[PDB]
Amino acid sequence: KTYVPKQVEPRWVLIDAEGKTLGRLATKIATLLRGKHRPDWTPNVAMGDFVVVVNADKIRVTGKKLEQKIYTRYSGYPGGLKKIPLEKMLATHPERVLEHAVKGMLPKGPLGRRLFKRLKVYAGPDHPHQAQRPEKL
Amino acid sequence: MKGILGVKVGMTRIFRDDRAVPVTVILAGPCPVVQRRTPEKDGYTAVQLGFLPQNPKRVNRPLKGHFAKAGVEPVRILREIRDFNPEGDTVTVEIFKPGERVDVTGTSKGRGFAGVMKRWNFAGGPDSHGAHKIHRHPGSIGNRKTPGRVYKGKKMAGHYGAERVTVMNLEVVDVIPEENLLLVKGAVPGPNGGLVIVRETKKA
Amino acid sequence: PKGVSVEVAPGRVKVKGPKGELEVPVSPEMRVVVEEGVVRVERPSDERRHKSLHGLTRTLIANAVKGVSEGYSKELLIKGIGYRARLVGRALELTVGFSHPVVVEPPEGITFEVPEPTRVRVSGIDKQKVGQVAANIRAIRKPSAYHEKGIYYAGEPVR
RNA sequence: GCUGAAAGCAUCUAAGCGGGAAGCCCGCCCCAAGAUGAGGCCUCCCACGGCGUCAAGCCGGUAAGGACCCGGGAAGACUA
RNA sequence: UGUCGGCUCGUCGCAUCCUGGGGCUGAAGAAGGUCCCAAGGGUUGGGCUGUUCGCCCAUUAAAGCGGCACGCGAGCUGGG
RNA sequence: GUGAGGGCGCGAGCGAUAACGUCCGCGUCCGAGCGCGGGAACAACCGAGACCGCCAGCUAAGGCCCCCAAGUCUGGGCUAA
Ligand SMILES: [Mg+2]
Ligand SMILES: [Mg+2]
Ligand SMILES: [Mg+2]
Ligand SMILES: [Mg+2]
Ligand SMILES: [Mg+2]
Ligand SMILES: [Mg+2]
Ligand SMILES: [Mg+2]
Ligand SMILES: [Mg+2]
Ligand SMILES: [Mg+2]
Ligand SMILES: [Mg+2]
Ligand SMILES: [Mg+2]
Ligand SMILES: [Mg+2]
Ligand SMILES: [Mg+2]
Ligand SMILES: [Mg+2]
Ligand SMILES: [Mg+2]
Ligand SMILES: [Mg+2]
Ligand SMILES: [Mg+2]
Ligand SMILES: [Mg+2]
Ligand SMILES: [Mg+2]
Ligand SMILES: [Mg+2]
Ligand SMILES: [Mg+2]
Ligand SMILES: [Mg+2]
Ligand SMILES: [Mg+2]
Ligand SMILES: [Mg+2]
Ligand SMILES: [Mg+2]
Ligand SMILES: [Mg+2]
Ligand SMILES: [Mg+2]
Ligand SMILES: [Mg+2]
Ligand SMILES: [Mg+2]
Ligand SMILES: [Mg+2]
Ligand SMILES: [Mg+2]
Ligand SMILES: [Mg+2]
Ligand SMILES: [Mg+2]
Ligand SMILES: [Mg+2]
Ligand SMILES: [Mg+2]
Ligand SMILES: [Mg+2]
Ligand SMILES: [Mg+2]
Ligand SMILES: [Mg+2]
Ligand SMILES: [Mg+2]
Ligand SMILES: [Mg+2]
Ligand SMILES: [Mg+2]
Ligand SMILES: [Mg+2]
Ligand SMILES: [Mg+2]
Ligand SMILES: [Mg+2]
Ligand SMILES: [Mg+2]
Ligand SMILES: [Mg+2]
Ligand SMILES: [Mg+2]
Ligand SMILES: [Mg+2]
Ligand SMILES: [Mg+2]
Ligand SMILES: [Mg+2]
Ligand SMILES: [Mg+2]
Ligand SMILES: [Mg+2]
Ligand SMILES: [Mg+2]
Ligand SMILES: [Mg+2]
Ligand SMILES: [Mg+2]
Ligand SMILES: [Mg+2]
Ligand SMILES: [Mg+2]
Ligand SMILES: [Mg+2]
Ligand SMILES: [Mg+2]
Ligand SMILES: [Mg+2]
Ligand SMILES: [Mg+2]
Ligand SMILES: [Mg+2]
Ligand SMILES: [Mg+2]
Ligand SMILES: [Mg+2]
Ligand SMILES: [Mg+2]
Repeated sequence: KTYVPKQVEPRWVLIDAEGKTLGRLATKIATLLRGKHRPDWTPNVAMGDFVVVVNADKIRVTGKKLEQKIYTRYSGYPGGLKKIPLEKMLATHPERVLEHAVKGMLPKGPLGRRLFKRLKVYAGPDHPHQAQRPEKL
Repeated sequence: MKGILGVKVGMTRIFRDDRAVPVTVILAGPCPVVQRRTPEKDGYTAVQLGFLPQNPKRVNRPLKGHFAKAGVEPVRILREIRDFNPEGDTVTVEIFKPGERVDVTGTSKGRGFAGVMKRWNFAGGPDSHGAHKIHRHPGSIGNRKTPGRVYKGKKMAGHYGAERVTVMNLEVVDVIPEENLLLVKGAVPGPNGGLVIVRETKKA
Repeated sequence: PKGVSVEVAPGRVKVKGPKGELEVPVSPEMRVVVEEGVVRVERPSDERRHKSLHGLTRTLIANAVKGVSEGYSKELLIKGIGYRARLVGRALELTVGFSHPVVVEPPEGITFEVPEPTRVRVSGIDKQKVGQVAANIRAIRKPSAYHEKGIYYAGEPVR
């Protein structure tokens, strides 16, 4: 019978974001967000690595984007389709730009939301100096 | 950003120079500073202003410590005033000069479960030819299959009033420090006794 | 490029002269050579956008030089009766057919001059600047296309 | 409209830069941390007293403090 | 799957009636013509007819067009 | 038993070289294969005809960056919307 994994300790990770293509980054962030990279994978349990990203604003993006990209925020109210350009996001709370990205890439499942928590993002760097900090690229 | 608490005491009318002007009467007794919160200690600037005295026995709450923290007679109520760190230990009616305009926030009278017509001053319905079933009735609300639902916030009857209402640019009339009184341009939210705040309007 | 002091940086070039120093944002993929006491520039290829970029920097670099060399100055004519101008220290106030006297702020690095109530020069150290300042003036009261009024550069009459 | 090449000229643009709408973002007013991403501040009370070897819990008494009940309100269907 | 018009409540579109800005003009100025940008808000009372439609009176900054089962009869009316 | 058929490709009439239009013909699937893979979902388009089991193995269509299995494959060009 296929291997039956058990309780695994949260392996944290420290990832950069300077001059990084928004997408190309988020992909890995998601890939590694779930333990999909560890051969001992298991969809049921949800034991992904705690991914922390720094230097959010630094993120690079191609073509028009900055001026082109548009985000959709629909409140339940009439004409509440309030929409925001990319730049604006980088102005207000830039961290979002990557969040909503990874967010949209994690499985739609309820444990995916649980994986969203394993995702901490800021721009400084300077993370909440806890313990783990395995840098990567 | 001037800011002082008070209560609506009533309203009559005075005579400016040779003209009649309806005015409201507020009472801005001394409001002891309680906690000058700086951006360091919090993130915004403000001041906790106390108010009415208190039976020291009723305030047996930890409020005792908070009061003693600044060393003041146990007040009854206390709120904040964003962006306003003045001086001394108490604000007064001396803050406002006859001529300055102020913003006063109050608690509107509660009109209970009020009817649509009363609430949003609707039109109602025919009192004559039409069936005696829809006199004060919203009538229609939506469409057919599309969209099939109701636009969120659609004006409907219900509990209305008794909320936070802010009237603006009321000019400060004759202010008498001799009794902690303050006169304004009349129309002020809240009944005769409601806790209201008086700030600085935004003409420019 | 005589008596100049062109000093090259990564993505920009700092040029110094009698008038002073000025920064000029230089394109990325361009080689700002500094042969002898003069300056050269080449391009990484022979494509369309690169031709444009070269010629662009080509002059853009010559501008930084001339800017701290002999300086930049444009003229301004004025037609019409009341249409005149009174220099007030730095800023200049000129009534040109408005109930309110026009007060013109003096930006940094620019000092427009007034030899006559009609003629007004535009002293500066940057083409982009003098370019805007010159237009900013004509923008105040464009020429009357039916006769002669408003502020002109020095070009033909609108007739 | 500027500087400005492609394209020795020219050009408001292809790099960049400025001005410009009752519109947009903010500003004003109202709700609002069920913002389960549950934020922050100030102050008050503090030990287990006994089983559980562990881990996971329970129990009668307490503290700060709250609730019930009662008189009552420009608050209010009810409840709050 | 109740069918006009009316009432009530609206909300959305933009191909804009008004107010906003702008180009050209056979644009002196005023006033206007036409095209572009631009829904945020506004977009009257009345006579006749079941009417929609339209005609008319008086005014207006203007008295916009159209979608929502030509919106809305478990909201109303019932003249058609 | 059936005597409403339908979609589709192709060849024609009608239609307007219109219609998820219609009327014959040749074939095909659906019908009755709403069983499976692909196509986001989807009777008829692409793959392929389910006797039952299996925590084996190659492949079909499509696909091989994340939701998603499997290349951010390799080499050479084009396209800045
Ligand atoms: Mg740009
Ligand atoms: Mg920009
Ligand atoms: Mg709104
Ligand atoms: Mg499910
Ligand atoms: Mg009432
Ligand atoms: Mg009323
Ligand atoms: Mg009302
Ligand atoms: Mg209304
Ligand atoms: Mg009515
Ligand atoms: Mg009836
Ligand atoms: Mg009856
Ligand atoms: Mg009835
Ligand atoms: Mg209906
Ligand atoms: Mg040298
Ligand atoms: Mg040279
Ligand atoms: Mg010109
Ligand atoms: Mg040229
Ligand atoms: Mg030119
Ligand atoms: Mg031109
Ligand atoms: Mg072009
Ligand atoms: Mg504006
Ligand atoms: Mg404005
Ligand atoms: Mg808003
Ligand atoms: Mg014990
Ligand atoms: Mg426990
Ligand atoms: Mg109680
Ligand atoms: Mg209405
Ligand atoms: Mg609205
Ligand atoms: Mg106009
Ligand atoms: Mg015009
Ligand atoms: Mg003219
Ligand atoms: Mg004329
Ligand atoms: Mg709106
Ligand atoms: Mg009528
Ligand atoms: Mg009548
Ligand atoms: Mg009559
Ligand atoms: Mg009639
Ligand atoms: Mg009628
Ligand atoms: Mg007619
Ligand atoms: Mg008329
Ligand atoms: Mg409508
Ligand atoms: Mg209808
Ligand atoms: Mg109806
Ligand atoms: Mg009915
Ligand atoms: Mg009807
Ligand atoms: Mg109905
Ligand atoms: Mg009857
Ligand atoms: Mg009749
Ligand atoms: Mg009849
Ligand atoms: Mg038969
Ligand atoms: Mg045919
Ligand atoms: Mg048929
Ligand atoms: Mg057919
Ligand atoms: Mg057939
Ligand atoms: Mg079959
Ligand atoms: Mg068959
Ligand atoms: Mg078959
Ligand atoms: Mg079925
Ligand atoms: Mg499928
Ligand atoms: Mg299928
Ligand atoms: Mg078998
Ligand atoms: Mg295989
Ligand atoms: Mg293939
Ligand atoms: Mg895929
Ligand atoms: Mg390639």
